[PDB]
Amino acid sequence: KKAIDSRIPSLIRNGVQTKQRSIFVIVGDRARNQLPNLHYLMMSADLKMNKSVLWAYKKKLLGFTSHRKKRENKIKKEIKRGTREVNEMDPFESFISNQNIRYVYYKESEKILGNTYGMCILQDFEALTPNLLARTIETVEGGGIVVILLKSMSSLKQLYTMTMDVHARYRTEDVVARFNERFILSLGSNPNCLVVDDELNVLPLSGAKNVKPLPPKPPKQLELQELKESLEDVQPAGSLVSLSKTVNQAHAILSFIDAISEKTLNFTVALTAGRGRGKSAALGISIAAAVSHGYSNIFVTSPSPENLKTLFEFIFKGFDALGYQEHIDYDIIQSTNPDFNKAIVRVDIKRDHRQTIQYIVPQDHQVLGQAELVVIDEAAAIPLPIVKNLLGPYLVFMASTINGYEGTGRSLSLKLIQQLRRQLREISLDEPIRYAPGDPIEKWLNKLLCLDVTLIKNPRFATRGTPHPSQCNLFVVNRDTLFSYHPVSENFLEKMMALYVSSHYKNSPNDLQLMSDAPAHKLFVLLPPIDRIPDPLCVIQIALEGEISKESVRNSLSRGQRAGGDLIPWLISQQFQDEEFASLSGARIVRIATNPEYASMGYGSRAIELLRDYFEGKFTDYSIKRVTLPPLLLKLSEQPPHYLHYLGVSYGLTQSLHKFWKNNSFVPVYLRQTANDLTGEHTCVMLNVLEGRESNWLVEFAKDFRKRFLSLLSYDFHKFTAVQALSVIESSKKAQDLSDDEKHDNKELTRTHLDDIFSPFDLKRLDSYSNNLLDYHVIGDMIPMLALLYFGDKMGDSVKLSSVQSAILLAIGLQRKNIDTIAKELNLPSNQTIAMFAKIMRKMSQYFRQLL
Amino acid sequence: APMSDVGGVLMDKDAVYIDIEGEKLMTGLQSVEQSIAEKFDGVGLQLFSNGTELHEVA
RNA sequence: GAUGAUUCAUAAUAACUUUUCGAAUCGCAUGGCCUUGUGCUGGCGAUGGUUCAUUCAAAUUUCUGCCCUAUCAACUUUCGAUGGUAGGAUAGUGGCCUACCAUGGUUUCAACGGGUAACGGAGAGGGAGCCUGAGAAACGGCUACCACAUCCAAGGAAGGCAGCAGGCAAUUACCCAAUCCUAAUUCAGGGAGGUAGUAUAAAUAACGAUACAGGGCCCAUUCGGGUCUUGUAAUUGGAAUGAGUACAAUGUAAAUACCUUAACGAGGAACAAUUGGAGGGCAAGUCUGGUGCCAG
RNA sequence: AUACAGUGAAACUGCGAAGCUCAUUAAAUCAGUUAUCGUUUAUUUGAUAGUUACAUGGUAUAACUGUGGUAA
Ligand SMILES: [Mg+2]
Ligand SMILES: [Mg+2]
Ligand SMILES: [Mg+2]
Ligand SMILES: [Mg+2]
Repeated sequence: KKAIDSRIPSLIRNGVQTKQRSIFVIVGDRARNQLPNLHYLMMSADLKMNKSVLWAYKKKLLGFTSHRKKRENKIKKEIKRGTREVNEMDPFESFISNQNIRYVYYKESEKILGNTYGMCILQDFEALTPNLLARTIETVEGGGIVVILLKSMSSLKQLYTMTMDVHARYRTEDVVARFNERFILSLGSNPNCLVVDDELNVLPLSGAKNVKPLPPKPPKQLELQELKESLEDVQPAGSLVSLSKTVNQAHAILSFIDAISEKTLNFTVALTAGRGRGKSAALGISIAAAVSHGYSNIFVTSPSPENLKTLFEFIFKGFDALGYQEHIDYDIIQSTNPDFNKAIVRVDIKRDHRQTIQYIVPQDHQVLGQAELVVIDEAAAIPLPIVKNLLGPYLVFMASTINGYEGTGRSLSLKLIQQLRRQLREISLDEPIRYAPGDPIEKWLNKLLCLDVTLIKNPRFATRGTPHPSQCNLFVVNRDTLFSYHPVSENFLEKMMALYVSSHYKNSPNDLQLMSDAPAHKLFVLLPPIDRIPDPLCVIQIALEGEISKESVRNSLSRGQRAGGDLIPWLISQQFQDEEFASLSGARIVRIATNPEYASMGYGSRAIELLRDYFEGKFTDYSIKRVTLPPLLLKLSEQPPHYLHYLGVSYGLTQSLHKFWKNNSFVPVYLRQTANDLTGEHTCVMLNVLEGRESNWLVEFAKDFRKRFLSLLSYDFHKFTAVQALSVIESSKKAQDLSDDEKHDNKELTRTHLDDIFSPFDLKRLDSYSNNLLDYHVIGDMIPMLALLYFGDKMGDSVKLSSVQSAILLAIGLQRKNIDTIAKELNLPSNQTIAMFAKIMRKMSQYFRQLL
Repeated sequence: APMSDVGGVLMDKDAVYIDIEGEKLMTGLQSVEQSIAEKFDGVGLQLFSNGTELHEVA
């Protein structure tokens, strides 16, 4: 018997008393043997703890198997062999055999999202990713334990170097793994984190150095308990409110019940909450409340019915609280579609009068004419135009998660709310339901992953005024110092992430690991002019793709695992099959972020212009010591650029973004036919060739894309507005203007080609329409061919049209939209469009007669 | 069995009694004196190549 | 040639065949010759192989063989009942099965049916199908169907325990030695098999010496009568041995056990068997009814 | 032991794997007996085949080496 350090038990006991989580880091080969002991201490402190345990690993379990029969056979053979006594089981096997352990791969971390577990084990330290770390820790209840096993020799060596001297970084013989290095330092700050060896000796490096046992034993429960008795008589409110776990949750349910009571169909209720605060539980209870109240047609809409499983589960728990019985008062209908995995689609209720709860796909807004209540769960993941259509003359409940799953940027929610300013009711859920508010682990987790980052308005700019874009200068950011966890770097990393999260539409937690560890990636910042921590105005992230990356790829394949992928080099490869462009080294702008409030001041355009100059060379070792830190920001001159041929972008096609890139001399080369499910936007790739580099290949690519765009307008781009399609054509034609050469030129239609395209009778039919001796419907045949020739430029300078007319011809010929549909888009009377349409065709007839 | 020793862990009063190149690195870790938090205090960071070392945020 | 009997044995001719077989094997030994080449020629076994016979078996088959029965007189052709021809199948005979043909067969001498101290043939969760071998419709395996039930990361996987043995509670441990059996076999194995485990004859005592006392016993309602070595609630001596405490050998595959056998092992022989019955007697004692001192 | 030669895991070949529990049945079970000129028969026992070769092929793989999937 060895006396364990009093720090280890005091931490577990303190966490249980305060319902706060605790992190233990076990270093050593025998680390697994200590887990049974930590579990016993957790239970002995309080018997109300959840006994389930979560075990997360990458590929292999540490020296055992989770199949009961296989372990028993090995034990039986060993007993028969005489190696082991008949009834002897050392603690580790007893821990696995008896306890309820859920073994989960890192890849399938989405399975554990709903569940809650008493203790969490992360087997592999190296393979840790931000998503696997946020998903798992959120499933540990108050007073639970999170255990990380740093068993690898290299991980220990990293721990050794980092503790003795912070600035030094242990770097082995291209992935830098800065996130894991930055991760280790964050533990030292955590007050509830202990780092221990396999012999249960507390290594002093941990933050929980001075933990003392708290004296023996909250306001939130008092403000929650009292509310429950006061409503116990008032059915159905009393039974439903009893299910609430936190004061904020109960207020949300009461607010939902209030909206249900008003019976007015022009109100919207917006519920915003962090993940795990109980948004779905509140919504499911309210749906049960509306059922008992009397609502008949209740609708639920979400990106997929599978996500609604938690919501449906709490609806039944609300039904149970209301005394409804399955197969008597209500019936459950599951999906027959294999894709939805038997997800619940519709619940029909037969009490008092027939009431129906049903799942609808968001696109099917036409059926909402008779809807009394639609619950929009995870409205962040639905495209905004579709959400706009779903806002009909009926009661609406909207649930949006902030920084949960992929979710959406906080500003997009603000862009949603400002639109509502339809009467708007706003509700927010702040208190977590699995642990005490203000848990150090959660605050630790948010700081490490930068989830809770909020953009802050700078009063200093207001006093000094917005800097003119010419004054601003672009500065390179040194990644090593940025992820060194120095307080200045953390604040600067805090500010950079704010611009990141705010602007763009979806951001996964893995993006932080991608930025820190990937070698090809570089970071650029458009700081205000120097004259305090500098606060960025525009941040650009670049990814070097092309021939430069081949050396890294060859090394990765030598390791046995290809790393990452070259999107633009590959994308262009399949579309055009150009061998040269693969060998051409280039850079891809992964993401450009600007302050939304300083939008339209040209900071984004200024940053790109300086970026283009830097790689052109117009401005012409800081690695951390490998077993005092380098400057955080590097001027462009201080670092030599790589040799590049082009700059590439990849984004979902939108008018604002397309106009922004179009103004920066980018040329579209590809536009994906299948719209992205999350956004409904089509992925577009544009390229820009730098001066002093061959540009012929871009022009050929642009011309090929323009033809493909024209033919493909009918298939999947019919939804685009006529102006949008015209603009995309115009940007591609700008690539032709880039080439002063005349080697490639458009060809004027011959007499012979005209004869083959149109028979002599068709020309007579066209002429009659110009003379008004003929109807429109009969000439529907020639419009698409005329549009192809016009935007193919075969007519040449003889025929030209205005922007509005070009949109009209593009719509009928290529979009295949009806005339009346065009009238709405262009805000023109239908009679006027036909008159302009005739004017176009008379010009058409004059040219053909001139050709004849 | 709370009072008794189950597995290898025995609890009496408020103290628990448990039965139980890497070694050189481990014992080195066990003997470190300064905390990680304190070590940052002495370290100053340069924002720019020739700029002053900034220690703490204002 | 053989048998009682044969188209039986055996031989020959003409062909046939998804034409079979007629040592491309192994161990030990290195002899006899000469034409010296490692030239020729070789001894003892094993494992193989065609046919016949023998043996171990198996399958059909002839005839005989103790219940009451008519208040069981008709039964069989009831998807062959009785027989012939031909064919299918079997290892073969054969209604064993199929096509055609005849309308038969059992029985009052008991057919058929019923009852029975006729323990005086079946399957391995339930039916169906199939596979190996000389021998099986296999306590082996496989497929589908029908139920039971287990693990799981819920994508699948596997089972015959739906068993066995108990109660209304320890079936375990040691062996192939002894008798037998299987195998590439003297030697391997066998929960075949074997070994152990958990109403009856004895003892609790036998034999002496001394001292001190005069009463002891039997019958009889009655009164009384009859007879003599008796009593100790006394002291004392030396011998005998069993339960136990146990050294050995014998025993046995080993071991327990049995038999035999050194040393120790008794006076309260405290080395301390009981069960039942019939009578007493005692207090500065307690209670109850009275006609003192009594009665219960 | 300059083909190996003792012993020998694994694997391919060869041989052999053939007490219980329920039901019940009058010479259809069973005992004795006949025949197989009407049959199969591993094994044992005795007989029995004169009708490139100084040794052919992988048309061949296990055991074995090594790379992996899976909760198994
Ligand atoms: Mg016949
Ligand atoms: Mg005496
Ligand atoms: Mg006795
Ligand atoms: Mg023979």
